[PDB]
Amino acid sequence: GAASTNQLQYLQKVVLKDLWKHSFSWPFQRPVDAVKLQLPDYYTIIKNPMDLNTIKKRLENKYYAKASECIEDFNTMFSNCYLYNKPGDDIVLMAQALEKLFMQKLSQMPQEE
Ligand SMILES: C=CCOC(=O)C1=C(C)Nc2c(c(=O)[nH]c(=O)n2CC)[C@@H]1c1ccc(C)cc1
Repeated sequence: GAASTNQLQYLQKVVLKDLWKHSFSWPFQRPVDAVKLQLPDYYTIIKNPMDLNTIKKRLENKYYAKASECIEDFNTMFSNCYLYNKPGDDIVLMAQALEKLFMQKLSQMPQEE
């Protein structure tokens, strides 16, 4: 069947790779194991966990019909961090740096019609 939209191809081939390679990506690479990571009440507060590997697998397996739902998963990743943690926390600065890069790469995505 038809390949994914040109925007989803960009998200997979350009955006995901660039965020993964950023030096601050390591907290965001894999699903949060809150017990192992000593994060109390994480699953009570964060009802929709999301991470880069999950997004990667979704892109590789045609989970998304269009780019907006993939963009929303990247945004849930960042928002989960902002909600659970506190202003001034180093992890928040890390998420903010990845999010700034994300916005930069989205601005270079091909335009829809
Ligand atoms: C025993 C665990 C050691 O801490 C880590 O390895 C962490 C991981 C993987 N992830 C999260 C942590 C957190 O405090 N809050 C979160 O939301 N996450 C999930 C994204 C902590 C952490 C990350 C980075 C900094 C600078 C500080 C703390």
